[PDB]
Amino acid sequence: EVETFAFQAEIAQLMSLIINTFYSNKEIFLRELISNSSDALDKIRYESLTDPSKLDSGKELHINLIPNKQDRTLTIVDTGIGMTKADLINNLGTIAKSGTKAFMEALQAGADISMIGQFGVGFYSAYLVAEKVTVITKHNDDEQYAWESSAGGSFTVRTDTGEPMGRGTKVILHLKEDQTEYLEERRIKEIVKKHSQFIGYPITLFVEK
Ligand SMILES: Cc1ccc(-c2ccn(CC(=O)O)n2)cc1
Repeated sequence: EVETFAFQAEIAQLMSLIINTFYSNKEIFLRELISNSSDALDKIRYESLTDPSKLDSGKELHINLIPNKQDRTLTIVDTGIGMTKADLINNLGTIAKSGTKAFMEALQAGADISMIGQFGVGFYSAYLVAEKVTVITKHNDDEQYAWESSAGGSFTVRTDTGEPMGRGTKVILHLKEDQTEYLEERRIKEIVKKHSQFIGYPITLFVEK
């Protein structure tokens, strides 16, 4: 049972700008997704300070980067707070309508796409490199869900029957054909060292057979 939703017009406009603007510095998508994971991990950590049972769904707070050249996917996994179904539908837990408004004003007033995270909509930078994004998520207060979008104005949400996650979020980037450098170990390591050196959770880059 799959539900299909229209993006709000402002979010569809954001996504088309990300996909269509000529902008070479695409590697910042990974910094933005790692930053979102860190924020989600901070949230569950804070809740656990007054209620240890919040970690019954998993005590480890970490970020995993999983490249898969056969599937042409890069997956970013975190064990943060996760998202409810309502969060997924409401722009993956963001205030994306107001954030987009500000971001697009900044772009006309000098800024560039790399600054997207300052507007709370850094998730959508995934579309710099991915033709399709799948988000699998599990929040303590809800069931496990899969969100997916290839842009084009719509997204889907369904209950996820796949491998149970415990708690957190998995962002699966189905990479564009010309963006496979982001599956190479040395390239990922370079990006993490350049942009994510001060993230306060372990970031493990998985290797492939
Ligand atoms: C990730 C990203 C990439 C591009 C933009 C952006 C902003 C304004 N434009 C179009 C223009 O050049 O006027 N494109 C925003 C975010």
